[PDB]
Order: sequence, then structure tokens, then C-alpha cells
Amino acid sequence: FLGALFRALSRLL
Amino acid sequence: FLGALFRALSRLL
Amino acid sequence: FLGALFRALSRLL
Amino acid sequence: FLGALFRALSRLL
Amino acid sequence: FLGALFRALSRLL
Amino acid sequence: FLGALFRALSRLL
Amino acid sequence: FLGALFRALSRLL
Amino acid sequence: FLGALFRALSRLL
Amino acid sequence: FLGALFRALSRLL
Amino acid sequence: FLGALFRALSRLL
Amino acid sequence: FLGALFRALSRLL
Amino acid sequence: FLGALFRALSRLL
Amino acid sequence: FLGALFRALSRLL
Amino acid sequence: FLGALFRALSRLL
Amino acid sequence: FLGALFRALSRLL
Amino acid sequence: FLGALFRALSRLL
Amino acid sequence: FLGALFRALSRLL
Amino acid sequence: FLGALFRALSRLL
Amino acid sequence: FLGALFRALSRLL
Amino acid sequence: FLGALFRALSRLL
Amino acid sequence: FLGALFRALSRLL
Amino acid sequence: FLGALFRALSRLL
Amino acid sequence: FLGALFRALSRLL
Amino acid sequence: FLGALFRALSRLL
Amino acid sequence: FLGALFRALSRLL
Amino acid sequence: FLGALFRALSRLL
Amino acid sequence: FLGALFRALSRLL
Amino acid sequence: FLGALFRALSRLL
Amino acid sequence: FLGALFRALSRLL
Amino acid sequence: FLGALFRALSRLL
Amino acid sequence: FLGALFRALSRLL
Amino acid sequence: FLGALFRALSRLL
Amino acid sequence: FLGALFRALSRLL
Amino acid sequence: FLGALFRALSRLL
Amino acid sequence: FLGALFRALSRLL
Amino acid sequence: FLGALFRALSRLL
Amino acid sequence: FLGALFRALSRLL
Amino acid sequence: FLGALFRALSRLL
Amino acid sequence: FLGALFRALSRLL
Amino acid sequence: FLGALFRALSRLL
Amino acid sequence: FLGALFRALSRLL
Amino acid sequence: FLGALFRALSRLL
Amino acid sequence: FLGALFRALSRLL
Amino acid sequence: FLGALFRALSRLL
Amino acid sequence: FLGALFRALSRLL
Amino acid sequence: FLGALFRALSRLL
Amino acid sequence: FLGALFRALSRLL
Amino acid sequence: FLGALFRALSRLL
Amino acid sequence: FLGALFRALSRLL
Amino acid sequence: FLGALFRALSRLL
Amino acid sequence: FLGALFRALSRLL
Amino acid sequence: FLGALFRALSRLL
Amino acid sequence: FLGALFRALSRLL
Amino acid sequence: FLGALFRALSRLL
Amino acid sequence: FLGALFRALSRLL
Amino acid sequence: FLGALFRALSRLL
Amino acid sequence: FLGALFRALSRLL
Amino acid sequence: FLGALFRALSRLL
Amino acid sequence: FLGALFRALSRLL
Amino acid sequence: FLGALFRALSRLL
Amino acid sequence: FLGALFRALSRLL
Amino acid sequence: FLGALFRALSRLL
Amino acid sequence: FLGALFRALSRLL
Amino acid sequence: FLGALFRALSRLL
Amino acid sequence: FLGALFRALSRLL
Amino acid sequence: FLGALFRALSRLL
Amino acid sequence: FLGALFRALSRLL
Amino acid sequence: FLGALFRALSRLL
Amino acid sequence: FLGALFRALSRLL
Amino acid sequence: FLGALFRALSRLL
Amino acid sequence: FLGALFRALSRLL
Amino acid sequence: FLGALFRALSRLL
Amino acid sequence: FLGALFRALSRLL
Amino acid sequence: FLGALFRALSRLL
Amino acid sequence: FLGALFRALSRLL
Amino acid sequence: FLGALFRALSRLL
Amino acid sequence: FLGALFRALSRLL
Amino acid sequence: FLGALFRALSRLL
Amino acid sequence: FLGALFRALSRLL
Amino acid sequence: FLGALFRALSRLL
Amino acid sequence: FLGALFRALSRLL
Amino acid sequence: FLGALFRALSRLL
Amino acid sequence: FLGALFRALSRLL
Amino acid sequence: FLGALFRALSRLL
Amino acid sequence: FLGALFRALSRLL
Amino acid sequence: FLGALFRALSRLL
Amino acid sequence: FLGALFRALSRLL
Amino acid sequence: FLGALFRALSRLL
Amino acid sequence: FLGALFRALSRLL
Amino acid sequence: FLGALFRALSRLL
Amino acid sequence: FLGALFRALSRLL
Amino acid sequence: FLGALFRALSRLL
Amino acid sequence: FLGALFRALSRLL
Amino acid sequence: FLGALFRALSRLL
Amino acid sequence: FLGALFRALSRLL
Amino acid sequence: FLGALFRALSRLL
Amino acid sequence: FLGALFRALSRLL
Amino acid sequence: FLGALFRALSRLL
Amino acid sequence: FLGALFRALSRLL
Amino acid sequence: FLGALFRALSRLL
Amino acid sequence: FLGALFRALSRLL
Amino acid sequence: FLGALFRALSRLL
Repeated sequence: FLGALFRALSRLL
Repeated sequence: FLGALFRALSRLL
Repeated sequence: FLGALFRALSRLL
Repeated sequence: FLGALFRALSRLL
Repeated sequence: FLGALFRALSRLL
Repeated sequence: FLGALFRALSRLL
Repeated sequence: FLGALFRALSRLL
Repeated sequence: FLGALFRALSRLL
Repeated sequence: FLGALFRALSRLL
Repeated sequence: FLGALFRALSRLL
Repeated sequence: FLGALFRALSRLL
Repeated sequence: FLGALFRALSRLL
Repeated sequence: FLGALFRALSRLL
Repeated sequence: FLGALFRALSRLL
Repeated sequence: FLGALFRALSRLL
Repeated sequence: FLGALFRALSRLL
Repeated sequence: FLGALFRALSRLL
Repeated sequence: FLGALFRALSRLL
Repeated sequence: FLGALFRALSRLL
Repeated sequence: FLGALFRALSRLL
Repeated sequence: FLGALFRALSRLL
Repeated sequence: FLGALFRALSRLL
Repeated sequence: FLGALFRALSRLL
Repeated sequence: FLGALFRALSRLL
Repeated sequence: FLGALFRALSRLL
Repeated sequence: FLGALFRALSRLL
Repeated sequence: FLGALFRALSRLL
Repeated sequence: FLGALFRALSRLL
Repeated sequence: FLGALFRALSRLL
Repeated sequence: FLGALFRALSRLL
Repeated sequence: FLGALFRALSRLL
Repeated sequence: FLGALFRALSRLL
Repeated sequence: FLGALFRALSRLL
Repeated sequence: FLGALFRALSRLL
Repeated sequence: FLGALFRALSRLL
Repeated sequence: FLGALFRALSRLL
Repeated sequence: FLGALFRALSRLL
Repeated sequence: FLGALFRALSRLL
Repeated sequence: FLGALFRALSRLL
Repeated sequence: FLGALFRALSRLL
Repeated sequence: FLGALFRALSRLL
Repeated sequence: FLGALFRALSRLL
Repeated sequence: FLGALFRALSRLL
Repeated sequence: FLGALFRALSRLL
Repeated sequence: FLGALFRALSRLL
Repeated sequence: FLGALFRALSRLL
Repeated sequence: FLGALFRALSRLL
Repeated sequence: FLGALFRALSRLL
Repeated sequence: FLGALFRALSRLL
Repeated sequence: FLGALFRALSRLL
Repeated sequence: FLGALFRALSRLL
Repeated sequence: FLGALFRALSRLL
Repeated sequence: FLGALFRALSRLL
Repeated sequence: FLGALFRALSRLL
Repeated sequence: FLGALFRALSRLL
Repeated sequence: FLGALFRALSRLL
Repeated sequence: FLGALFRALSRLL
Repeated sequence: FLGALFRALSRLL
Repeated sequence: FLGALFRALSRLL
Repeated sequence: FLGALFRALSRLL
Repeated sequence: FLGALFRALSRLL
Repeated sequence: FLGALFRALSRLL
Repeated sequence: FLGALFRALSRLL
Repeated sequence: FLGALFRALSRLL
Repeated sequence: FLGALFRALSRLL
Repeated sequence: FLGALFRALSRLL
Repeated sequence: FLGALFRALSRLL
Repeated sequence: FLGALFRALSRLL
Repeated sequence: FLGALFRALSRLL
Repeated sequence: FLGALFRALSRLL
Repeated sequence: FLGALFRALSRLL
Repeated sequence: FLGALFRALSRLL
Repeated sequence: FLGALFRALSRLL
Repeated sequence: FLGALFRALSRLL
Repeated sequence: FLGALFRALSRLL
Repeated sequence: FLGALFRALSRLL
Repeated sequence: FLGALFRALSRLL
Repeated sequence: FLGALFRALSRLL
Repeated sequence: FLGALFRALSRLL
Repeated sequence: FLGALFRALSRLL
Repeated sequence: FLGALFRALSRLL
Repeated sequence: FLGALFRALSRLL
Repeated sequence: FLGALFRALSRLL
Repeated sequence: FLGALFRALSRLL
Repeated sequence: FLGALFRALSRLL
Repeated sequence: FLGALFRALSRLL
Repeated sequence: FLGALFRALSRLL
Repeated sequence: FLGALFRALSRLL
Repeated sequence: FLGALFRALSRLL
Repeated sequence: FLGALFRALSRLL
Repeated sequence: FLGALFRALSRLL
Repeated sequence: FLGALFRALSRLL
Repeated sequence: FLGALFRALSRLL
Repeated sequence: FLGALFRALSRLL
Repeated sequence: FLGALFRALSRLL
Repeated sequence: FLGALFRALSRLL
Repeated sequence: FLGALFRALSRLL
Repeated sequence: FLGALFRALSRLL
Repeated sequence: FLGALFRALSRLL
Repeated sequence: FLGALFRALSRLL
Repeated sequence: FLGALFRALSRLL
Repeated sequence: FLGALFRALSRLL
């Protein structure tokens, strides 16, 4: 989950 | 850069 | 941006 | 529910 | 804005 | 009830 | 304001 | 009673 | 209320 | 100017 | 000025 | 009461 | 001044 | 009592 | 909301 | 210029 | 001064 | 007693 | 997002 | 120049 | 208020 | 001149 | 002059 | 009070 | 606003 | 000249 | 001068 | 008290 | 923007 | 000359 | 203003 | 001559 | 002459 | 004020 | 000092 | 006893 | 002269 | 005060 | 502008 | 001559 | 001086 | 005590 | 002024 | 002659 | 783990 | 201007 | 002759 | 990353 | 350099 | 030169 | 003569 | 003042 | 002179 | 104090 | 960029 | 010459 | 000095 | 004890 | 540019 | 000659 | 003469 | 003072 | 020094 | 014990 | 150093 | 045990 | 480091 | 067990 | 460990 | 130098 | 002189 | 103390 | 590293 | 020279 | 003479 | 002091 | 670099 | 000559 | 320890 | 010098 | 001198 | 201690 | 360049 | 001759 | 170190 | 000379 | 002379 | 000290 | 130290 | 001379 | 270096 | 001569 | 160089 | 002769 | 050094 | 002569 | 010193 | 004569 | 001094 | 005569 | 003074 | 005659 969170944040920022 | 940083952090955690 | 951030955060949780 | 909360927050903010 | 925030939060809960 | 509370708070504030 | 807030709270409860 | 108490408090404050 | 506050402050300043 | 700024800010919030 | 500000604030609250 | 407080403070300052 | 401020505060409370 | 306290404080300061 | 705020500020300044 | 800057910033956020 | 302050506080309580 | 305490404290300080 | 911000600022300035 | 500078900085970050 | 300040300053200077 | 400058500045703000 | 300046500032505030 | 302060300062300077 | 400021300054100077 | 300079600067900003 | 300034400030406070 | 402080300071300075 | 500024300055001077 | 200088400088930046 | 200054200087000199 | 020089300079600026 | 120059300068500013 | 200053200087010089 | 403080407090209790 | 304790504490500290 | 200059300057300020 | 200062300076110089 | 200045100076001299 | 000189210098700059 | 200042401050407190 | 402290400090400094 | 100066010089010499 | 020369020079300037 | 973190950060930055 | 000067000198001499 | 010389010199310059 | 930043800056400047 | 610094820090920890 | 300087600084860091 | 010259120059300035 | 100076110089020379 | 200046300045402050 | 300072400085200089 | 700047300056001057 | 100087300086930097 | 200060402070406490 | 502490500190410092 | 300036001067002189 | 000189100097620079 | 000159200049200033 | 200076200089020279 | 300070503190406690 | 601790720390530091 | 500190602390406890 | 703990910590750090 | 710390801490416990 | 826990934690972190 | 850290930093810098 | 500084610091700690 | 100045300053403070 | 400091400084300089 | 930096700068400059 | 200076400075640090 | 001049200047200042 | 300085200079020169 | 600069300047001048 | 001077200066630096 | 630190720093610097 | 300074400071602390 | 200054300062503190 | 510090510094400087 | 200048001057004169 | 002189001078420089 | 720096600088300059 | 100066300065520091 | 001047200046200061 | 400085300078010059 | 500095500078210059 | 000056200055400081 | 500079200048001039 | 002068100056510095 | 100059001048004259 | 004179002057310089 | 400089100048002239 | 002059001047300085 | 200079000049001339 | 003049001038200064 | 100078000059000439 | 002239001039100044 | 100078010159010639 | 001339010139000036 946490990895998914940071992947989504990267894809966003 | 920033995106790569967060993606690396994701793959790490 | 901010709206997209909150929307992605929703889709995550 | 929480996803709905954050979606409403995104739609608002 | 703020009134809309509380109104949406009402409609949520 | 709670929805009514937040609606009244919105209408006020 | 404060008076109106407390009066609305009374009418509510 | 409780509504009366809050009404008196509003009338006071 | 907040809107009234800022309107009064505008009328003042 | 300042009055218009605060009035617009009022209508916003 | 200051007196007017505080008096307006009083009539508000 | 609070309105009286701010009115007195205005009258003073 | 200060004496008047505290005296007014006393007469208030 | 509290009024007496603040009156004494005013008379002092 | 935030977009509306900055649009109003742009229209103003 | 300034208005265009703030408007672009709005459309961004 | 300080002695007078504490003495007045004593006579109060 | 308390008055005596504060009187002694005044006489000391 | 950040890249979009700097691209918009470049297009502007 | 300046626009190209900010555009390059965008593509970097 | 501010307009009054600058008008008074103009009338003076 | 100076008075006119300050007066126009007042009418602006 | 200076006295008139401070007096006008007094009547303003 | 503040007006009295500035009036006294004017009378002095 | 800023454009109005500079237009007024132009008209003046 | 100077007036035209400031007017052009206004229309720019 | 200075003594008169501090004395007036005393009579004020 | 405070008035006494500033009176003593005036008498000194 | 900057290019527009310098072009306007050229056209003027 | 001067106009051409500023125009070329614009075309550069 | 500046034009008025130079016109007055011309009429004088 | 001199007056005409200053007048022309006025009409220029 | 000199007096007239300074007087004209006064009436200007 | 400034006009009065320059008028006094004219009357003097 | 401290010794006197504790000694007085002793005689008090 | 308590008086003795505080007296000894005074004698110590 | 000089004395008159400073005296007039005093009478002004 | 300032007027007194400049008057004394005039009387001296 | 500069060309206009030098043309006016030419027509004058 | 001189007029032609300044005129040519204008046409250049 | 300094000694007198501290002595007066002592006698005050 | 405090008065003694400041008296000793005065005697020292 | 200059014309007056040279006319006076003519009348004199 | 000389007077006429200086008079003509005045009429010129 | 931590060694992996700093190695990845080195590889990146 | 210079032509007028030399023509006046001619008509004089 | 001399008048013609100066006249021709004017027509030249 | 930093090396890439400075390489791009070099390529630009 | 920087990358080597972080790599050395990694091998340390 | 400047480009070479920045490129060398890049290869260093 | 010389006295008359200086007197005329006085009446002028 | 200046006129008085030159009148004194005339009277003297 | 200088002594008188400083003495008068003393009598002022 | 300050008056004493300047009196001593006068008596010295 | 800098090379382009100096080349443009050369082509101009 | 000058153009060649600036061109060589460009090719250098 | 410092030693005397601490010694006096000791004898005080 | 505390007095001994400060005495030792004085003896040391 | 400079060549054009000197060519114009040549053509003129 | 002179024209040829300035023309040659132009062709040089 | 010279003495009279300096004396007159004294009575002037 | 200045008058005294010039009177002494006159009496000397 | 530091060693002596800590040793004295030891002998104290 | 505590004295031993401070002695050891002194011996160390 | 640090190792010695912890070792001494161990031997102490 | 605790001594062993601090010895191990010393040996490590 | 951290690994060694936890390993030694394990071996100890 | 606990030693095994910390060994595993070391091996992990 | 700390000694190793500083040795590595020395070897690096 | 710097390396020797850090190495000496290491051997110290 | 300097010694006397510092001595008087001592006697003052 | 301060007086002693300045006396020693005077005796020195 | 620092030595390498200065060597590269030397090789460059 | 300069290169040798920087190289020597490198070998030093 | 010179000595008398400096002596008079002394008695004046 | 200054008077003494100029008296000594007079006595010398 | 600097050597190249001065060589280019030599080749040019 | 000049070229040789600059070339030798290059070979020096 | 601290003495050793400063001795090493002395030996180094 | 510097080494001696730090060594003396070491022997002090 | 400097040594005497610091020694006197030592004997003071 | 402090006296020893300043004595050592005096002996050094 | 300089040689070319002097050769052109030779060819011209 | 003169041409030969300038030509040889060019050949020199 | 510092001595080595200045020795190297001497050897260089 | 210069080398000897820097060498002596090194030997001193 | 010069020696006497400096000696008298010493005796004065 | 200063007197000694100027006496030595006198004895030297 | 400073005496040694100036002695070395004397010996050198 | 110069050496003697610096030597005496050393002997002073 | 400086000696080499002056030797090169010697051989050149 | 000149070459010998610069060579000797080199050998000096 | 200078010798070459004078030899060329000799050969020419 | 003249050529020989300049040749001799060359060989001397 | 300076003596050596002037001796070399003597020997050379 | 001249050599003797510079030699004696060196012997002096 | 100066006397020695002029005596040497006398002996020489 | 001249030697006697310079010798007497030395004996004077 | 000046009188002594002129008396010596008289005695000499 | 001449000696008497200079002697009288000395007695005068 | 000047009158005395001319009278002395009169009595001499 | 001459003496009378200079005497009259004195009585005038």
C-alpha cells in the first residue's frame, strides 16, 4: 500500500 | 527528478 | 492540482 | 465512505 | 466557501 | 440529527 | 454572533 | 430544559 | 458571519 | 483598492 | 479609527 | 456581555 | 490609563 | 469579589 | 475554490 | 502581466 | 511595590 | 491563615 | 505538476 | 533566454 | 480610514 | 504637486 | 508643522 | 487614550 | 489596480 | 515623454 | 525636554 | 505605581 | 513579457 | 540606434 | 507637473 | 532664446 | 530674481 | 507646509 | 534569603 | 513536626 | 541673516 | 521643543 | 523620443 | 550647419 | 548615575 | 529582599 | 530675467 | 554703440 | 536497509 | 538662433 | 563689408 | 541529477 | 563528489 | 569559457 | 560708477 | 538679504 | 563659543 | 543626568 | 547565450 | 575594429 | 569585579 | 548550601 | 553604427 | 580632405 | 577699508 | 557668534 | 579550568 | 556517589 | 574520547 | 550488567 | 553501524 | 527469544 | 564508529 | 590541510 | 585632554 | 565598578 | 575533493 | 602565474 | 600678527 | 581644551 | 583561459 | 610592439 | 580532553 | 603566533 | 601599550 | 580564571 | 589594428 | 616624407 | 599550516 | 623583497 | 620647530 | 600613552 | 607579539 | 629613518 | 613571478 | 638604460 | 623597442 | 649628423 | 630595502 | 653628483 | 631627522 | 652661501 | 617661529 | 637694506 | 595689520 | 615722495 501511495504521489508531482 | 526520487522511495519502502 | 491530489488520495484509500 | 469524503473535498477545494 | 464546506460535510455524514 | 447540526452551522458561519 | 450560535444550538438540541 | 439553558446562556453572553 | 466580518472590515479600512 | 480587496474576499468566503 | 474598529467588532459579536 | 466588553474597550482605547 | 482599564474591567465582570 | 480584586489591582497599578 | 480565489485576485490586481 | 501571472497560477492549481 | 501588592492581595482574600 | 501567609510573604519579599 | 508550473512560468516570463 | 532557462529547468525537474 | 489618512497628509504637506 | 500626489494616492487606495 | 502633524494624526486615530 | 497620547506628544514636540 | 496606479501617476507627472 | 513612459508601463503590467 | 517627556508619559499612564 | 516609575525616571534622566 | 517590456521601451526611447 | 539596441536586446532575452 | 515646472522656469528665466 | 529653449524642453517632457 | 524663483517654486510644489 | 517653507525662504533670501 | 523564607514558612505552619 | 522539618530545611539550604 | 534664517525655520517647524 | 531648539540655535549662531 | 529631442534642439539652435 | 548637424545626429540615433 | 538609577529602582520596588 | 538585591547591585556597579 | 539683466547693463554702460 | 549692442543682445536672449 | 537507502539516494542525487 | 545672433551683429556693426 | 561678412557667416552657420 | 543540472546550465549559458 | 559522499555514508551505516 | 567552467563543475560534482 | 553698478545689480537680484 | 548684501557692497566700494 | 553651544544644549534637554 | 553630561562636556571642551 | 549576446552587440556597434 | 573586438570576445566566452 | 558580584550574590541569598 | 555554592563559584571565576 | 556615425560626420563636414 | 579623413576613419573602425 | 569691509559683512550676517 | 567672529577679524586685519 | 569547576562542584554536592 | 561521578567527569574532561 | 567517557561511566555505575 | 552494557556501548561507539 | 549496534545489544540481552 | 528478535532486527535494518 | 566516520570524511574531503 | 584536520579530529574523538 | 575626558566621564557615571 | 573602569582607562590612555 | 576542485580551476583559468 | 597560484593552493589544502 | 590671529581665534572659540 | 590648543599654537607659530 | 584572452587581444590590437 | 607586449603578458599570466 | 583538543588544533594551525 | 595562542588557551582551560 | 591595557583589564575584572 | 585569561592574553599580544 | 590605423593615416596625409 | 614617417611608425608599432 | 601557506605564497610571488 | 616580506610574515605567524 | 610642535601637542593631549 | 606616542614622534622627526 | 611584528617590519623595510 | 620609526613604534606598543 | 614580470618588461622595452 | 632600470628593479623586488 | 624606435627615426631623418 | 645623433641616442637608451 | 632601492638607483643613474 | 645625491639619500633613509 | 636631511643637503650642494 | 642657507634652515627646523 | 625664520633669513642675506 | 627689510618683516609678522 | 605693514614699508623705503 | 605714497596708501587701506 505504502509503495502504491508513493508511486501515485510520484506520478502526480 | 522529484518524480524519480519519490518513485525510488516507493520501490524502497 | 490540489483537487487532483485529493482525488488520487481518495482513489488510493 | 472515506473515499467519498476525500472525493467531496477534492470537488470542493 | 466555508458554508459550502460545512454543507457538503453535512450531506456526507 | 448530525447532518442537521452541520447544516445549521453552515447556515450560521 | 455568539448569541445567535448558542440560540441555534438550543433550537437544535 | 437543556434548550432553555442554552437560550439563557445565549441571552446572557 | 465571516462574510459579514470581512464586509464590515472593508467598509472600515 | 483595499476596501475592494476585502469585499471580494468576503464574497469569496 | 481604533475605537470605530472595536465598536464595529462589538456590534458584530 | 462580550459586546459590552468590546464597547467599553472601544470607549477606552 | 492602566488604572482606568482595570477599573472598567472590574465594573464589567 | 472579582470586581473587588480588579478594583484593588487598578488602585495599585 | 482556490482557483476561484486566484482568479478573483488576478481580476483585482 | 501580473493579472496574467495570477490567472495562469489559478488555472494551474 | 511588590510588598504592597502582596499585602493588598492578603487583605482581599 | 491564608491572609497571614500572604502578609508574611509581603513582609519578606 | 511542477514541470507544468515551470513550463507555464516560462511561457509567461 | 530566460524563457528557455525556465523551460530547461522544467524539463529537468 | 486609509483614504482619510492620506487625504489629511495631503492637506498637511 | 505633492498635495495632489498624496490626494490622488488616497483616492486610489 | 510637526506639532500639527501629530495633532492631525491624533484626531485621525 | 491613544488620541490623548498623540495630542500630548504634539503639545510636547 | 496597479495599471490604474501607473495611469494616475502618468497623468500626474 | 515621462507621462507616455509611465502610461506604457501601466498598459504593460 | 526628556524629563518633561517622561513626566507627561507618567501622567498619561 | 507605573506613574511613580516614570516620574522617578523623569526626575533621574 | 520581458521581451514585450524591452520592445515597448525601444519603441518609446 | 538606441531603439535598435533595445529591440535587439528584447529579441535576445 | 514636470512640464509645468519647466514652463514656469522658462517664463521666469 | 533661453526661454524658448526651456519651453520646448517642457513641451517635450 | 532669486526671491521670485523660490516663490514660483513654492507655488508649484 | 512645503509651500510655506519655500515662501519663507523666498521672503528671506 | 532562602533560609529566612523557609524559616518564616515553618513558623507559619 | 512539619515546623521542625521546614526549620531544618532552612538551616540546611 | 543666519540668525533670522534659523529663527524663521523655528517659527515654521 | 524643536522650535525652542532652533530658536536657541539662532540666538547663538 | 531622443530623435524628437535632437530635432527640437536642431530647429532651435 | 549646426542645425543640420543636430538634425543628422537625431536621424542617426 | 548608574548606581543612582539602580538605587531609585530598588526604593521603588 | 528584592530591594536589598537592587541596593547591593547599585552599591556594586 | 536675463533680458532684464542685459538691459540694465546696457542702460548703465 | 555699446549700450545698443548690449540692448540688442538682451532682446536676442 | 538504511545502506540501501543511502546507496539509492547517492545513485539518484 | 545662432543665425539670428550673427544677423543682429551684422546689422549692428 | 564687415556687415556683409557677418551676414554671410550667419547664412552659413 | 546535480551533474545533469550543471550540464544543462552550461549548455544554456 | 556528493554521490560519493552519500555512498561512503551508506557503507558506513 | 563560462560554459566550460560550468561543465567542469558538473563533471566534478 | 562702480557703486551704481553694484546698486543696480542689487535692485535686480 | 542678497539685495542688502549688494547694497552694502555698493555703499562701501 | 563651543562651550556656550554645549551649555545651551544642556539647558535645553 | 543628561543635562549634567552636556554641562560637563561644555566645561571640558 | 552570452556568445549570442556579444555577437549581437558586435553586429550592432 | 570594435565589431571585430566584440565578436572575438564572444567567440572567447 | 565578577568575583565580587558572585560573592555579594551569595551573601544575599 | 546555596551561599556556599555561589562563594565557591566566585572564588573560581 | 559607429561607422555610420563617422560617415555622416564626413558627409557633413 | 577632412571629409575624406573622417570617411577613412569610419571605414577603419 | 578692509576693516570696514569685514565689519560691514559682520553687521550683515 | 559669526558676527563676533567677523568683528574680531575686522579689528585684527 | 573546566576540570577545577567540576571538581569544586563535586566537593560541594 | 554523585561526588565521585563529578570527580570522574572532571578527571576526564 | 567518547569511548573513554562511556567506559568511565560504566566503571562508575 | 549495566556496567557491561556501557562497556559494550563504549567499545562500539 | 546500526546493524552492529542491534547485534551487540542482542548479544548483551 | 529476545536475542533472536534483536538479531533479526539487526539483520533487517 | 565516530572515529571511522571522521576518517572516512577526511579521506573524502 | 583539511584532511589532516578531520583526521586529527577523528583520532581525538 | 583625553585622560581628563575619560576621568570626567567616570566621575559622571 | 564602571567608574573604576573608566578611571583606569583614563590613567592608561 | 577540494584539491581536485582547485586543480580543475587552475587547469581552467 | 594564476594557474600556478591555484595549483599551489590546491596542493596546500 | 599670526600669533595674534590664532590667539584671538582661541579666545573666540 | 580647544582654546588651550589654539593658544598653544599661537604661542608656537 | 586568461592567456587565450590576452593572446586574442594581442592578435587584435 | 603593443601586440608583442600583450603576447608576452599572456605568456606570463 | 579539551586541553588535548586545543593542543592538537594549535599543532595543526 | 596563532599556534602559541591556541596552546596557551589549551593550558588555561 | 596593548599588553598593559589587557593586564589592567585583567586586574580590574 | 578570567583574570588569568586576560593576563595570559596580555603576555601573548 | 593600430598598424592599420597608422598606415591609413600615412596613405591619407 | 610625412607619409613615409607615419608608415614607418606603423611598421614599428 | 598558516606558516606553510605564507611560505608557499612567498615562494610563488 | 616581496618574497622576503611574505616569508618573514610566515616565520612570525 | 616640528619637534617642538609635536612635543607641545603631546603635552596638551 | 598617547602623550608618550607624540613625544616619541617629536623626538624622532 | 605585536612588538615582534613591528620589529621585523622595521628590520625588513 | 623609516626603520627607526617602525622600531620605536614597536618599542611603544 | 613579479621579478619575471619586470624582467619580461625589461627585455621588451 | 631603460631596460637596465627595469631589470635592476626586478632583481630588487 | 625604444632603441628600435630611435634607430628608425635616425634612418628616416 | 642628425641621423648619427639619433642613432647614438638609440644605442645609449 | 628602501636603502637598497635608492643605492641601486644611485649606481644606475 | 646625482649618483652621490641618491646615495646620500639612501644612507639617510 | 629633518634637520639631518637638510644638513646632508647642505653638505652636498 | 647655498650650503650655509640649507644648514641654517636645518638648524631652524 | 615664523619671526625666527625671517630673522635668520635677514641675518643670512 | 635687504637684511633690514626682512628683519622688519619678521618683527611685523 | 595691513595698515601697519604699509606704514613699516613706508618708513623703510 | 615714495614714503609718503606708501603712508597714504596705508592710511587709506
